[PDB]
Amino acid sequence: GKCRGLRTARKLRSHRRDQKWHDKQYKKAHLGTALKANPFGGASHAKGIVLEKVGVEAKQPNSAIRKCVRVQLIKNGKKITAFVPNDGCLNFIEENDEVLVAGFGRKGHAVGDIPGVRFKVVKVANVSLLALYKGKKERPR
Amino acid sequence: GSLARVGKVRGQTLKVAKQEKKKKRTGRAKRRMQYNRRFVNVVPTFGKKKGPNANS
Amino acid sequence: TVTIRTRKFMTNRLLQRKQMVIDVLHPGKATVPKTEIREKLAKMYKTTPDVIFVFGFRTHFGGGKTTGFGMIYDSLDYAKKNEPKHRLARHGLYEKKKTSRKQRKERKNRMKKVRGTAKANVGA
Amino acid sequence: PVARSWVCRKTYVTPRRPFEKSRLDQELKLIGEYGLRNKREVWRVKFTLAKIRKAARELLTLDEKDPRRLFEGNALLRRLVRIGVLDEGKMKLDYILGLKIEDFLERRLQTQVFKLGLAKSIHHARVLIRQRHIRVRKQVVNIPSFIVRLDSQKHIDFSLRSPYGGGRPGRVKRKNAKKGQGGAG
RNA sequence: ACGGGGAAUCAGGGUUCGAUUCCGGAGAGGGAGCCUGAGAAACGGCUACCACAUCCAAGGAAGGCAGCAGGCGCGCAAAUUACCCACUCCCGACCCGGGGAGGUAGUGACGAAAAAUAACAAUACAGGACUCUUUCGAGGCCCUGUAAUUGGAAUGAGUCCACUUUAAAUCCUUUAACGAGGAUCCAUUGGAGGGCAAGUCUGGUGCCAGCAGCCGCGGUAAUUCCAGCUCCAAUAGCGUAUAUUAAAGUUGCUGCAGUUAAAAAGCUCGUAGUUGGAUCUUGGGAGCGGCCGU
Repeated sequence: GKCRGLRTARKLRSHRRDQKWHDKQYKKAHLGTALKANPFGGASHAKGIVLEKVGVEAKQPNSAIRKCVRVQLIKNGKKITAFVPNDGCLNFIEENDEVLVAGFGRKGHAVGDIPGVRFKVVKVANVSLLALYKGKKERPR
Repeated sequence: GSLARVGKVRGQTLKVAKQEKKKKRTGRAKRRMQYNRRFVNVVPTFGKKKGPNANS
Repeated sequence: TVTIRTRKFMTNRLLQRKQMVIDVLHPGKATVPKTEIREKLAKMYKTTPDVIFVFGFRTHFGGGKTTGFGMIYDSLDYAKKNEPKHRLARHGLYEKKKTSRKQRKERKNRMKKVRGTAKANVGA
Repeated sequence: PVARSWVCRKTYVTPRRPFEKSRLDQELKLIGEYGLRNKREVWRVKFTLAKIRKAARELLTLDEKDPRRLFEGNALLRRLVRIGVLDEGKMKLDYILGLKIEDFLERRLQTQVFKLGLAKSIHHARVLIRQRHIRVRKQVVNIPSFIVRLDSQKHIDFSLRSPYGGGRPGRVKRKNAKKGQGGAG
């Protein structure tokens, strides 16, 4: 505190109330700009219909194809690149199918060697991608 | 890019059948030898603190 | 073997009832049912086994003890006055009606169609 | 608007660092040396002291010979004397923190089968208590986490429906009537 | 953004949260007007207009679940069209009356508390405080063992007559007879380079498929992939994703920073705001405490 005075609570609080917006985490959680631009819109998960598949190339020194999925959601009608999490599980996903899509961890950020792909697939039409990969449930059709 | 060789290495691991198992002791029954083996079964020998699975 | 000491005895005269917290001791057997206990204050406090309403045997962790309760009334002329109608069907001389709430709460209210006295052209 | 409780708390601390070798060393010694069921059983033993500590740290820091200090400071010196750890005449509000983790299992019924010399080993202070073959004053106890006070230690004895107390022989001696008295008639 | 009582986290300060059972207010699709009554601007009253919508014999009627179930739509997201006047206490003329209020059972891994899946005796086989002998080996009061040894013992899963329990019972419980040697009464969920507890094991892949929060790993020796094994962590739980708190002394009141890492207005003037020099009753008078405290 640059000012310490005994009657300076209406400058300590008002200055803190101003400089807290320069905190990039605070301003993100308290504006109506970040909250709306989130493809999910303040959701932990979202169902979406697969309308094409994209073999996204790995970002830097690792040369590999990160076989991802273009997904349009139900609640928004906005489009999302969705990473198919476990090994070669794109052959459990077919075009015009409802997939449950989550974030990955870094909270609306591109994680690892997938450039600009912010989301992952969890389920494919009320059978989990784990049970499909582990071999515990059959494809629901 | 190439959505053709998807799950290429999954299929071509020769399916070695899972060797059958006597179930591990559960609850407290796990934690009896786990007391004995760590502390009091062995004598502190010469050298570094070795690993449990350290198969050198 | 039901060694009963009638503990915490108190006479209420504005309900005319002799009440007590019977501390029960009966170790080894199952729970003491309501078939035998009214016959003990027929041989302890020497009143009728007919006007007394004995209940509330509360087991502790082990099951070799309860702590009981009963209320002596003056007569069978007082056996259905300071006693609600739930406990009076529990010794034979009273029975509740059978007509369920999905009839009764509807039977009085199905009659709500046509006006006045003679509403009984709907339900019997 | 229902007459339901909803009043429930946790019993064990959520350990801040997950893979301290020191935690996997020190708090695994609290299994075989004292016979416990899993790591959750080890973790609540501190939390009971964490309850004791949190106020006891502050029940010294009150005003000198203040009746709010001298009652509540002595309200815990009516408490922590009674469980039977600190001395009868040499009780003291300052020695309350001078008190470690197993001081509970020095007094608590989870160990008390082994303590007096009425067990076989350390693990034997679970399996008899798992089958409620003991009591505390004509009152059977199946839960080994009973807080035995100073007073009722000699009253730690056996049930009457117990083949390892003052009772009747049980089921497999009656199921040996299929093997032993099945071949004998 | 219903507010508060509160909640989560918490050295100390703080920070987020409170639609949710208690209290106060507000609303009954949207507004608006009113009758009645002590008390509604009431919608389990009415009258309209605006939207929605079931009859119609096509003239004309009837309607409000943000009461309880149950649909439909919505979504990541949330149960059965169970069971009553018994606590309460209120209403009624009033001890006799009546109340999906209050209130009991289902679906319930939202969660929280307890809690099984071997503790004991001795043959397997190794140790050491120990006697002996250089090591040997025997000897063994005090235990540490655990290996596809023998086992005995039990309370409690599953299946259960009944009652204490109940506005009817069911469930622990109180408890009978019946019900455990891979005690099939069978534990999975994740990682196994580093952070970070735990394999430089073997095949297969060969910058492919993938793993990986971050750092990174794979270029035909992969401790990271895809698998087998053994191990490690937690354990009836655990992995994951999002908001949020601590860590964050990376919002700094306590407690940051501004020569060069981000940063001092180019520079003074200046009004509120903020902060503002020293200075105004001093010592002894009067008893005791074990010169001087009170």
